[PDB]
Amino acid sequence: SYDRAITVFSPDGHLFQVEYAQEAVKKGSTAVGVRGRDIVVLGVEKKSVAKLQDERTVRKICALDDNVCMAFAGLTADARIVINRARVECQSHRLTVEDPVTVEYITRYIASLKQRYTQSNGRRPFGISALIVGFDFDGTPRLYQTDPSGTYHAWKANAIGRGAKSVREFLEKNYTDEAIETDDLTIKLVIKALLEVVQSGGKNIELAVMRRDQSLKILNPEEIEKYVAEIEKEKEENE
Amino acid sequence: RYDSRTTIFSPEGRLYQVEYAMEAIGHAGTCLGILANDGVLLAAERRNIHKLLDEVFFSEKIYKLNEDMACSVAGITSDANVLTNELRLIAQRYLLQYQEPIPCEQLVTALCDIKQAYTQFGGKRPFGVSLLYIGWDKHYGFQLYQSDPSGNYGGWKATCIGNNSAAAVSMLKQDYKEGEMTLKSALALAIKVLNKTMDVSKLSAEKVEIATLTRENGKTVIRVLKQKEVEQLIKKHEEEEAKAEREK
Amino acid sequence: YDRGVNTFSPEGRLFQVEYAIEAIKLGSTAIGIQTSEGVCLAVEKRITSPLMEPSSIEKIVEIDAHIGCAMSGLIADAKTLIDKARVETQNHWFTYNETMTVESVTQAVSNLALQFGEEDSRPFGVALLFGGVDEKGPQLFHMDPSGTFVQCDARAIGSASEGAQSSLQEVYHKSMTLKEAIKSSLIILKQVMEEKLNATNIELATVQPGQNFHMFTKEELEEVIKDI
Amino acid sequence: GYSFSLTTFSPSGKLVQIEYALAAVAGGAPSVGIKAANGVVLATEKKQKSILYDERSVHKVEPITKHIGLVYSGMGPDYRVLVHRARKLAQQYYLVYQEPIPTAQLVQRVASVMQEYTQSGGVRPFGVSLLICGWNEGRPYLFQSDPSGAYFAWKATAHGKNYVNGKTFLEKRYNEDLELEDAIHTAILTLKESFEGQMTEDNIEVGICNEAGFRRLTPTEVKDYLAAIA
Amino acid sequence: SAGFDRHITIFSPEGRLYQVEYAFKAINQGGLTSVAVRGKDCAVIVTQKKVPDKLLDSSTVTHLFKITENIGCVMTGMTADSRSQVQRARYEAANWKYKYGYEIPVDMLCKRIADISQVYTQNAEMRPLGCCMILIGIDEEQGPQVYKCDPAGYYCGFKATAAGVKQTESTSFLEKKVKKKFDWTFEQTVETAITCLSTVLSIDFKPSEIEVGVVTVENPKFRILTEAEIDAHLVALAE
Amino acid sequence: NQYDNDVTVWSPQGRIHQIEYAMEAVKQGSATVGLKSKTHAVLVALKRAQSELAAHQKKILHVDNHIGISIAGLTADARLLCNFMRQECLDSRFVFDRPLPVSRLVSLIGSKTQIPTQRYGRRPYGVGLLIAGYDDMGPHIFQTCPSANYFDCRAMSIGARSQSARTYLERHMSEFMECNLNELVKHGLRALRETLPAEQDLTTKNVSIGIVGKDLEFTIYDDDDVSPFLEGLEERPQ
Amino acid sequence: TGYDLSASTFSPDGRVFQVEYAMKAVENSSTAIGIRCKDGVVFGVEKLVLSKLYEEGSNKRLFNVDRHVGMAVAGLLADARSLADIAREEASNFRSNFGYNIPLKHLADRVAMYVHAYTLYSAVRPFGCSFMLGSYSVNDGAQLYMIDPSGVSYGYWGCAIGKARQAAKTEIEKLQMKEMTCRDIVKEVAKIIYIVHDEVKDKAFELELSWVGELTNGRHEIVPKDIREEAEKYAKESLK
Amino acid sequence: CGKTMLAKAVAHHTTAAFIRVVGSEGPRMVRDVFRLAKENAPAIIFIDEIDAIATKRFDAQT
Repeated sequence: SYDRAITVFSPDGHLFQVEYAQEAVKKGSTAVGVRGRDIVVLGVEKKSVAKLQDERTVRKICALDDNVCMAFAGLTADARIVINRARVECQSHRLTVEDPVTVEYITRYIASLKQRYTQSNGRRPFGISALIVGFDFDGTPRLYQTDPSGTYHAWKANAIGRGAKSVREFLEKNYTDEAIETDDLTIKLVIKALLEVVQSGGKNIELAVMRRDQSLKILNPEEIEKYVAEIEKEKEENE
Repeated sequence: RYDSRTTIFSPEGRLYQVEYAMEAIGHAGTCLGILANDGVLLAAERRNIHKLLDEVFFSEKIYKLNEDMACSVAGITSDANVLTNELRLIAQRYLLQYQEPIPCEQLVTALCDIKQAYTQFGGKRPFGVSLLYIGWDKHYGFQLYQSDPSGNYGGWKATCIGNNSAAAVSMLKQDYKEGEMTLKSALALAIKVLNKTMDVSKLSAEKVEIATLTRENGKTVIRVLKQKEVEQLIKKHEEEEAKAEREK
Repeated sequence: YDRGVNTFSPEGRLFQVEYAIEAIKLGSTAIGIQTSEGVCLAVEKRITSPLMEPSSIEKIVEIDAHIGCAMSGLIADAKTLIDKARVETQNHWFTYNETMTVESVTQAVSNLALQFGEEDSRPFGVALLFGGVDEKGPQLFHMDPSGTFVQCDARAIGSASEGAQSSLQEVYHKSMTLKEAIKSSLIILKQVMEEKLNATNIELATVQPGQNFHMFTKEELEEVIKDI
Repeated sequence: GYSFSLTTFSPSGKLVQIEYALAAVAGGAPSVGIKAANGVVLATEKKQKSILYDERSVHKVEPITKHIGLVYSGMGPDYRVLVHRARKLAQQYYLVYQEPIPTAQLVQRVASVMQEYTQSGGVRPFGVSLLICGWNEGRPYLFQSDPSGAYFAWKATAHGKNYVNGKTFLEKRYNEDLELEDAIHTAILTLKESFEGQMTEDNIEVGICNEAGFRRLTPTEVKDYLAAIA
Repeated sequence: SAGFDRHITIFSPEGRLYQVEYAFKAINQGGLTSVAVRGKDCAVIVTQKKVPDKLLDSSTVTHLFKITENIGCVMTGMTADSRSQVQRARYEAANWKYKYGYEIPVDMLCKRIADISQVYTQNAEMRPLGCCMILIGIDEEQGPQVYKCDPAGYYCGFKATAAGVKQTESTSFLEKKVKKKFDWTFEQTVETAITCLSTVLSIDFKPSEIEVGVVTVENPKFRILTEAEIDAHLVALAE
Repeated sequence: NQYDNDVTVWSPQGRIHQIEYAMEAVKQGSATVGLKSKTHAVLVALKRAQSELAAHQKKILHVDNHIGISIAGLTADARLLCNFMRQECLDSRFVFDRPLPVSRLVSLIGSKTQIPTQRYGRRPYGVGLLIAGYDDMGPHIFQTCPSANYFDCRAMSIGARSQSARTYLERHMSEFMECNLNELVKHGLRALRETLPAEQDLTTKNVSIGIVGKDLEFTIYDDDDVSPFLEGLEERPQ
Repeated sequence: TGYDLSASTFSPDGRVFQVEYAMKAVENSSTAIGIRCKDGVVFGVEKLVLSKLYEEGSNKRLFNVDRHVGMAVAGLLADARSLADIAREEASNFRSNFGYNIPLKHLADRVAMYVHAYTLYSAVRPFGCSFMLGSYSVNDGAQLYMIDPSGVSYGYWGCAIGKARQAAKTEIEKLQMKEMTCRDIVKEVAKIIYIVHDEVKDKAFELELSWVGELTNGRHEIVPKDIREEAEKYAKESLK
Repeated sequence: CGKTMLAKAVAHHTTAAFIRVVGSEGPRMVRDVFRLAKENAPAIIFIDEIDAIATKRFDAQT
C-alpha cells in the first residue's frame, strides 16, 4: 500500500501527503520571524518586483487583528484563504468572548483549521506555513510557527521557506541568549539575514515591527536601509 | 495516480492540475491590459475566425461588471461565462449591502477565494480561466489586476495573457512607458502589441475587440470600441511603422 | 486490500491499522509507571533546536487536576484526543459532580477513536498513556489507534519501545516507592533512549490521590541532576 | 486517455470527454440553420429508417415559445431533456418579468444549463448541439449552443453528418439580404447537399421564425419547398 | 475498445454510448416478439408465450399490462425489469390522473417512460432498465396509436412495429404487408399480426403459446383476448 | 483477486469471499465457549495475556441483569455492538418494563449486522459473539457471525484453536441438559482448557466466566472470583 | 472477468452475470419445496445441522411473513432473514393502510420490486436468495408466488428451490396436486424431500413444514408433525 | 468489399512483392516491416484495417 492518497498509510505509517505539503512549503520563498526583548520584527525577501508588477498589491505582509500580523509562505491562494478565516475568527472572538484575542488562541485556531481540513478524503491540505507574532502574551512578545500538518510550536526565532536550512543555522549561530537590548539591534540582526538570504540586494526586506504594545508598524525601504547600513558597519569591523 | 485528482500534490509539493490550467490558458485569444494614466484599457482581439460568425454582441471578450469595472476572459468559455456572471452577483451583493461601489482589490479577492475554494475540494475541477480586471474605486482609483486558475491575484500596470503571452509581456517590458504615458499612448502601444503578437498583416478591425475606462463627471464610463476608432488606430499604427521606415 | 479499513485480508487482518501501530512506532518514546504511592509518566521531547521553547511541544499534558497524559505518534491529532478527554472530564464532572474514573476517560477517548469506518476518516495514528488517581484506586492506562485499551503497571510506547519496555519490566515490582520507580525509569531512559538528563528534552509528570495541585515536575530537576 | 472522467484536466489542459461529446455531435442527423434578412430558417432531416416509423407522429423542430424555435443534431432523449428545461426556463422568465424572453437571454440560460452538466464525477454532458432561432425587438437571432456550455452567433451554420460540406455551401451560396423564400430554398439546398437519400414531405422538416411569430412548416409545405422546387 | 463501456456516462471517441446499445441486447430475451399493428379503427399487440416448464401457473407468466381503461401495454425484456417499468407506468398514470383530472394520453406516457429511461441513461446513479415497452391507445376522434418505448429513452409511433427475436424478419414482413395497398379491419389487423408471428417463427402455434392484447374504437376497453378468440383467429388464418 | 474487494461484489463461486475473510478475522480472536443447562447458561472466555505487568483483556461483557456476551473479534466492533444492546435493552425496559428476550435481541443483532454485508464501502462487523440469557421461555445460548447469521446452540465454541473445545462440547452435550450450575461451569472450564497448548492451562489470568440463571443475575466472575471455581477442579496430567 | 464486476453495468452478452452469481449462491443451499393442494399451500424445507454442538430446532428456515402469509427460502440465510423482515414490514403497511389483509399477489410483487431495485444500484448487490410465499384467501382462492434474486415473480402448482431444482420438480410433477388435499400433501412432501439425498453424503439434517389452508383456518402455522409422525414414517420408509 | 482483393491483384500483375500486416497486430514491429520491405525494391507493404493504431491523437494515459 503506497501513499497515493491523503487518508491512507504506507506500512511505515507516515502520511506522505503531509510530507508533500511540507515540501510544497519548502518551495516557497524565505520568511524569518523573531521575538525580541519587547518587540517582534519581520522582514520578507524575494519581492522581485517586475516593472509593471507594483509590489504593494500582492501584500507580502498582512495584519489580521486589532494587532497581529503575518502572511503565509507556500502557495498564496491558501494563504489568502486562511487570511479570510483569520479575519473572521479574530473579529468573532473579540466580539463574543469576555476578553479580546490572544496569540496562543488564534495560533491554535489556525492549527486546528489546517488539521480539520486535512483530516478527510477529497480535501486538499493547506500547503502553507506561517510565523505568527502577537502582543497580548500578558503584554509580552512571543512567536509561533504553524505547519501544514496542523501543528503549532513556539519559537524565540524561526525561519521557514527557501532559507529554512540556512537562516535557522544562522540563528543557531547568533541568536543572543542575552535579551536583545535596543530592539533596533534585533531589527538589524534580522535584517542581516533577511538580506543575506536573497543576495542582500537591499530591495526586498519588506518589514514590519510591533513593540508588543503598539499597533502595526511598518518599515519603509529607506528606514530599513538605515539598519542595513548599520549592519554593514558592524560587518566591516574585521580590519 | 497523482494528477488524476485535484487533491493530490507532487512529491515536490507542486499541483499539476493548476499547471495544466495555465497550459490551457496558453491557448486563449491574446488579450492585454495596457499601461495608462488618467484612464485604463483592456484590449482583447477576438480569436473567433469565420466570416459567418455574427458577433451580435460586438463584445465576447470584455464584460462590464459596472460602469467603473470591467473584466476580460482568457480560458474555458463556459467556465468564464459562469465566472463573469458570478462576478456580477458578488458585485451586486456588495452594492446591495453597502450601496457603495466595490473596491477593485476586494472583488478580486472575493472571486479568487471562491475559485480557490472550488479547486481545493475534491470531485470538482479547477477553473481553467485566467482573467484581467480594470476598475476605479475610492481607495486606489485606476487599477488593473491579474488572476489565475489557482486563485492567485496580482497588480499589474500592463500585462497580457493568451497566445504569445510571454512575447507580449516581454516587449511591453522592452518599450516600457511610464508617467506621461496617458491613455492614447496606451491605445497606440496596444495596437503595437496586437500587431506584433498576431500573424496577420494589416490587422483587421473585426478581429480585435477593445474597451477602455475613463472618469467622466466622476461617474466613470466604460466604452467598448466600435469599428471606426479601431480602423483609425490600426491604420495610424501602419503608417507609423511606415514612418519608422522613413528614417532609413 | 490497500484502500482502507473496509477491506479484509485472507487472514482477516485489516491492512490499514497495523500501519497506524507503526505510526505509533515513529513517534517519540513515552513511559508510564503505576505505584501505590503515585502514578508517573515520562516523555522525550526530541527538541529539534533549543531555539524552540521546549515547553511548546505538548508531549506531556494535564487533562485535569487528577489525571495527566503522554502520547507517541503523529502528535498532531493526539492533541485533539487530549481535547476530547478534557471536555469529557469537564462535562461529566459538571453534570454528575462525581470524579471521572480514568478507566472511563480512556473509554470515552476510545469511543472517539472508533469514528473512521464505524459511522455513515482514518485511524488516529497515535498511542497514549493516562495516569490518574481516584477515590477507589491510583491507576495507569494505555490507549492505541485501534480503540482498544489496557491497564498496565509499567508501559512504554513510541520509538525504542521494545528495549525500554524490557528494562522497565525487569526493574518493576509491586511494592516499589515512587522515588525508586522514578529513578529507575530515568536511568533507563538515560542509558537506552538518548543521553544524560536535562530540562530541555525530558519531561516528567506525577499524580497522587491527595494532591489536586502541581501534577507536573518543573524547575526542581537540579537535585536529581547532581544526585542521579 | 483523460476521458473516463469529466472533472480532471489533461496535461495539455484539454477536457477530453467534452470533445468526445462533440464527436457524438455531427454523427447524428444533419441540420442547417440560416439567418435571412427577415426570418430565421432551421431545416433538419427526418427520414424514417423503415415504413414502420410514422413521419407525421414525431417532430424534431420544437417551439420553445411562440417566437423561439429549437433544432438539434444529437441523440433524441437529451434534446428532449433540454427542450423541457428550456420551455420551463422561458416560462419562469415570463413569470418573473411578465415579458416574453428574448432570444439571447434564453440562449444563455440554456447554455448555462449545458454548462452545469459539464462538471462532477458521476454525470456526462448532453451529446447534442442546438440551433436556436428567435425574434427579439424586431431583430432576428440565430444562435448555436454546444455541449461545452458555450454558444456562438451565426448568420448561417450547419452540423451533423457532412457538416463541413454545409459550411462550404453556406460560405458560397449565401448573402444576408436573402428574402424569406430564397432563405428556405437555401436551407433545403444545404440539407440535400449534406443529405444522402431521397427527400420529400415525409423526409424533411423545417421551422421558420418571423418577427410576428415562429412556426414549424407542415410536411406539405416542406414538400412544396422540397419538391417541384430546386 | 475497453474503457468507454465500463461505465454508462462516458462518450466513446466516436461519441458512442456503449452501455445504451449494450442494454439493447437484453431486449432480445429469446421467447417474446411483441408485434403491434394499427388498423383503421383498432390497435393490436401479440406476444409469443414461451413457457419452459409446465408446473408454472399460466396467468402469472403473462407479459401484457394495463395502465388506463383505454390503454394497453406489452413488454419485451428482463421480466423483473419489465415489472418495475410497468409499475412506474402505473405510478405515472395514477399521478397524471390525479393531477389533471383525466387519464394520461399514450404519447405522453411513452414520453414519460422514455424520459425516465433517459434519466438513468444520462446519470451514473442507476442502471438503465433493460426492457422495451409497447403501448396501444385511442385519442379523441383522431385515431388509435401504437407507440414503442426503449431503454435508450427514444420513442415513436408507427403503423406497426415488432421488437422481438426475429427483429429484421418481423419488421420487413410488416413493411411488406404495409407497402402493398390494402384496407385494415380488426380481423385483418389481427390476421396480419398472427401471420407475421407464425411466418417469422415457423412454429405451428398452439393457442397457449401466444398472448394477444387489443383495443378498438368501438369498444375502447383494453382487453387480453381469451384463448377461444385467439384460437378462432388461428383457425381463420390456418384455413 | 478481481472479485474480492467489497461485499457488494459476488464471486463466480456463488460466494462473497469478503464475508469469509471477516469469518477469518473472527477466527483470529482467542477461543470462547458457551453452554447451557435447564438451570443456567454459562459462557467462558480465554482472556489473552499481553505481559506479566498488564491486565489480561476482558472478553466477557455485561449488558443486562439477565443477558451476557463473550466476544471473539476486533474489540471496537464487538464493544460498539455491546453499546447497541445497551440501547435496546434500556429502551425495552423503558417501553414495557420487560427484560428483553434473548432470542429477539439476537435476531436484532443479526438484522443490523446484515446491513453492511450488502452495501459498498462499509465493513461487515468482524466479530463473533456468544450470547447467554434466561427468559420467560427458557435458557438461551446464541452465536452471531459477520455474515449476520445467528444460531442457537446448546454448546458452542468460537475462536482460535476451538476445534478441540467443540469436540469436547459435542461429547458433553449429552450431559449438559440436566446438569447443575457447578457441573456446567466446571465442564465449560475444561472445554476451554481443551483449546490450549500443552503447557497452557486454566488460571485466573487467562480465564473469564459469566453466568446467568433462573435464580441469579448474570454476573462476570474474574480474578479472585475465579479462584474458588478452579480450586478443587482436576489438574492436567500428561 | 470482462465487465461482470457490479450489477449496475450490462456485462457482455447483456445478461449481467452478477445476479446470475447470486443465483449460483442460491444453488449452494439445501432444497425447499412448495405445493398448493385443493384448498391449501404447504412448504417443506430441509436444513443442515451444524454439529452435536447445535441446539435442536435452531436457525430454522421457515419464517412467518404475516398472520396468514408463510415463507420458505433458499440461498443466503441472513439475506433471507432480512427479506422476511422487509416482507413483514410491507404486510404491516398494507394491513394498517387498507384496513384488510393484503392479497398475496400485491405483497409478492412489492417484495419482488424490493429485490429488483436492490439489484440495480452500484453501492448495493442483488439478494443471494430465492423464496416462495403462500397464503389462502377464504373469500376466493389460494395463492402461491415464487421470486428469484433478479426479482422475477411467478406462480406454481408445485415449485422447488435449492441444490435440487429440476430433480425436485421431476419428483413433484407426478403428484396429483390437481385435486389432492393437504393432509397427505405433507406426507408426500416429506417423502419427496427424503427421496432427493436425505442423508446420502450430508450426515444429518432437520425437516421443517409450514402450512396455510382453509382446514388450517387459512392462517400460517408450523405443521404439528409431533402427532404420530406419519410423514416422518413415510419419508423414512422411502428407503426403497 | 475488395480493398485487399484489388491490392493482391495489383501485386500479382506487377513485379511487386506483397507484404501484409493487420492493424490489430510495437514500433519495432513497424521498423522490421519497413526493413523487410527494403530487402525487395519493388515490394509493396499493406496495412489492413489500420485505424486502430492511427486513431486521432491526444494526451495518452497508460
